[PDB]
Amino acid sequence: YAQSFSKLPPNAPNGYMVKIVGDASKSADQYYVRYDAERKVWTETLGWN
Amino acid sequence: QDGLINVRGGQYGRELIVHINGKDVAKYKIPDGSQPEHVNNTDAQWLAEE
Amino acid sequence: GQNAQAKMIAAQTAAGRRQAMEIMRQTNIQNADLSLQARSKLEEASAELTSQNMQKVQAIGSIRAAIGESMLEGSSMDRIKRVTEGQFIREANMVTENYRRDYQAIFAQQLGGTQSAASQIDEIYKS
Repeated sequence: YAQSFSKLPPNAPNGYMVKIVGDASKSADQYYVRYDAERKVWTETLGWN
Repeated sequence: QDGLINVRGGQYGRELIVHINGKDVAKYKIPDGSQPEHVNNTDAQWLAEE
Repeated sequence: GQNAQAKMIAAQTAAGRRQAMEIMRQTNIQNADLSLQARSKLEEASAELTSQNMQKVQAIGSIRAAIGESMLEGSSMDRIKRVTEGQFIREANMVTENYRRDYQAIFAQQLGGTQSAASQIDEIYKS
């Protein structure tokens, strides 16, 4: 759970998953992004469970 | 289940503490910085390994 | 007073040694600040490149929407989107390269500072 989008580390394990939850009280900024080792890019993807 | 510890860099004279499950598992004191050998001590990867 | 002369000179060894140690402390600390600045620059580059990505989502989306209702399709209709996607790729390549130049400048500055500290320590030692 990382508050802001920029809080994500520049590099991470390939399968890592992080949720933004920007506001923590509104559903406007809730989405998940997973890292991509080979491309070195955080890709928005479907959430866990 | 898991977490990460992003290391932006190292600054001389500071202390690094990692608190997990109520325990200060990791404690490192970067030297003052007078010796050139402290370059490894302040290096991001060397500090992450330590 | 030979002892007085020895004490005075011993103070010079103390002056030069602590002066040299401080030269390394100041040079080593400045380098860390430059490294942190480079990291912050990388973060800023990432943020602006993400903004470029988000604009791309809407841009290529509109190209697909209009080229999708046109009723023409073909090779020219795909060349329209291909050229557009390329512009975004090149623009991001420039953000990723402006960062490389800045990091190179920081690298050169750090080497210059280290060499200056080295020369100053040689001067101190030479007495």
